[PDB]
Amino acid sequence: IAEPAMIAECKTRTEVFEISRRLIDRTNANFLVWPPCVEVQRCSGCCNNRNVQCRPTQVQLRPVQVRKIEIVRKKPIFKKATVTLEDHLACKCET
Amino acid sequence: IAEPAMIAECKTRTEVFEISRRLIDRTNANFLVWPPCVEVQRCSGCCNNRNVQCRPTQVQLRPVQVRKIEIVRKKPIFKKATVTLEDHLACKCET
DNA sequence: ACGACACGCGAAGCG
DNA sequence: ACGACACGCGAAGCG
Ligand SMILES: [Mg+2]
Ligand SMILES: [Mg+2]
Ligand code: NA
Ligand code: NA
Repeated sequence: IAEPAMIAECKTRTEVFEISRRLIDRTNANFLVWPPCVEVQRCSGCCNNRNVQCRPTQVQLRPVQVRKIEIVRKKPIFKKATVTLEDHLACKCET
Repeated sequence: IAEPAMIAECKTRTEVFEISRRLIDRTNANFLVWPPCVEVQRCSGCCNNRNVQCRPTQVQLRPVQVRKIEIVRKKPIFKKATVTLEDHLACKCET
């Protein structure tokens, strides 16, 4: 049996977000962070036509604590950093 | 409160797949298809290090019936086409 | 490829 | 930036 294809509608789905070291610290390179990636909610899917794109209508800022190791003369200094994630809460087909 | 960040592990998640008109018919252009996009399952996420990538271990072929209109001298001929989707069923960090 | 259907919505049917 | 911890796993603690 071949089922009718169903449209991937415009809505929030779980996507993989890579945590940017650049945003943790832009002025020093001597560090590691964990974890490297987290789940976020993002608007995806396809609208009726190509005059409209699937865009977020409301977004939820979400801070998360990542583990950080600064390497100083080959020894680790343990720190914590806060990364502010953005979740999409709702989407509509737009413009 | 800032919760500990949790790793987006290597596993299957729902992704948006655009249905390729090219695969429906490579030798004629005078047609439309519906729907334009469907949900599929795909391996995503991040492994421990960069010597390994998150790859599928088993995949499930899934045929779906899409609606097709061939436009012939400005009139529509209704047809059905079968698109074979590929779902990822399982993933592991690899190579 | 230039936004049928008594209409509006979706070789459709219902109201 | 060159794959601590009595070890192995994960300024850790448990077995
Ligand atoms: Mg009637
Ligand atoms: Mg001990
Ligand atoms: Na009609
Ligand atoms: Na230890």
